[PDB]
Amino acid sequence: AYKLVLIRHGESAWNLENRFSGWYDADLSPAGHEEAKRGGQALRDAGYEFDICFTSVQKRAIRTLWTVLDAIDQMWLPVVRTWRLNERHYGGLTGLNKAETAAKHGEAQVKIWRRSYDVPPPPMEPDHPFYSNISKDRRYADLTEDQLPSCESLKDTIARALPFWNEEIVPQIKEGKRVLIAAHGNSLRGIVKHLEGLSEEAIMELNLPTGIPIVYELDKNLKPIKPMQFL
Amino acid sequence: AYKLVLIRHGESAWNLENRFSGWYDADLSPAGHEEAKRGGQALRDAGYEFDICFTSVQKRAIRTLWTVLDAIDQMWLPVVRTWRLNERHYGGLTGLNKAETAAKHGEAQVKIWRRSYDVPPPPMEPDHPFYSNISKDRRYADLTEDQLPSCESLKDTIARALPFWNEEIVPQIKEGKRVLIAAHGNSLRGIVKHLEGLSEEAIMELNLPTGIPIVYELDKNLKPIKPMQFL
Ligand SMILES: *S(=O)(=O)c1cccc(S(=O)(=O)Nc2cc(C3=CCCC3)ccc2C(=O)OC)c1
Ligand SMILES: *S(=O)(=O)c1cccc(S(=O)(=O)Nc2cc(C3=CCCC3)ccc2C(=O)OC)c1
Ligand SMILES: [Cl-]
Repeated sequence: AYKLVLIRHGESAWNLENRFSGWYDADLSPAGHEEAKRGGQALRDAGYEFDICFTSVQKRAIRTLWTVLDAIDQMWLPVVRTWRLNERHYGGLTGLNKAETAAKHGEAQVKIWRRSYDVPPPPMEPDHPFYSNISKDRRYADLTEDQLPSCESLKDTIARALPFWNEEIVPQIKEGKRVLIAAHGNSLRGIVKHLEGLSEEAIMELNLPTGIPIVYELDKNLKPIKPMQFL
Repeated sequence: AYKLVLIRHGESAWNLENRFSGWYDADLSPAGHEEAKRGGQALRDAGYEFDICFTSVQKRAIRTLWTVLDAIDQMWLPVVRTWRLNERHYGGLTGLNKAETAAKHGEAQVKIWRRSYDVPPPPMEPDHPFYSNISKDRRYADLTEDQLPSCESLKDTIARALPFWNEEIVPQIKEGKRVLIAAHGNSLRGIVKHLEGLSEEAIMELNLPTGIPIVYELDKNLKPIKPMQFL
């Protein structure tokens, strides 16, 4: 029955500095752009077609989608952007590199934050160097005070992604529309967890490849009939 | 006063081949892409901010928009695509150059089609080389038999563009959303004609520059308080 394709964007400008990006609107790096080109070419070679695309409000996912649509000659497709598909919000860690994070927060907290499904990093406070840049960005002006995160656990990220999946994407799939979702590793983890009924342990061990189309075949109940395949 | 900005795309691949494009989905030329970059930088330098963008389903306009959004750091804006902002459908002239057009159709008809507001070019028939490429493109699959043009006069083009202006663009302007329209000379002519109440001869004498932001200041009735100005 249904065919669904996911793609995770590749490397960003702040990956080049080993800095936590989260909601900071870092562009794709040159390598990340190349990855998006390769994924688009793989979809082209296999003859994939879509009817609607979903992405975040972060340019590294948007640019990945743009690159894929260019490659498959489907630049005319409707595109829907939502903050709900944004990368996980890395709170006060935003902008820090690994050494600054270890020095400021210590080895024990970092290990907990890294391995935990439901413990968030510290909040991004108003004196944070990127607070004005992110929390006062006008693209989030329509979020409620409670919807705008100061930080997110993976559980938090999944919890604000799945309402968009249920309310906006699932109805498209059930109408037979061929959906492409270009987003971020942690927002895509929420969709995979829901589709496959994966455990918290399993989803935290799932590292979706970047720039590689992830293909699902779904039955009438949107249940996968086979494991995810990589193009 | 509301601020509305229009931009017309620049040179296409088929401009360099001196071929009538119409609904053929020709990409920008490199020079047309650079034009869009300069228009984007002019908007950047003037500090322009938008809230929603409209474009056609033709990549030469979509790419112009993409380039402007990149230049002004507003890739996160919602984008709506519609066939109703497409270039005029040049019918059977699609793909021909000036000499082939004159030979097949004669100087008298060419003069009429070029200076006329309401006489369409010949229809694109099912044996036309680009018939399947345009008329059976699935991006138009939702148009009714009656809506799918085989050709368009300027009057026809304006007649299917202004319903989109009223259906989707006017409601945004009324809510105070700052609109950017990236489209084609003849579909933008429909908006200019409507806004300033120009005659058929005036709109046909008006040549909108490519790559130059065109700025309207509109009163509460969406009526221009002064004529369009170039940035
Ligand atoms: S996230 O998926 O967008 C992201 C960004 C940057 C690095 C990583 S990592 O590969 O998982 N390494 C890592 C993650 C963390 C986390 C704290 C909050 C949640 C995740 C801490 C430390 C490290 C690291 O590698 O230590 C040196 C994931
Ligand atoms: S149109 O605005 O997209 C377009 C494309 C290419 C060339 C022109 S032109 O400069 O106006 N010359 C031209 C136009 C036409 C038309 C037939 C249908 C509507 C317009 C016919 C002939 C010529 C030409 O210059 O013949 C010498 C516009
Ligand atoms: Cl877009």
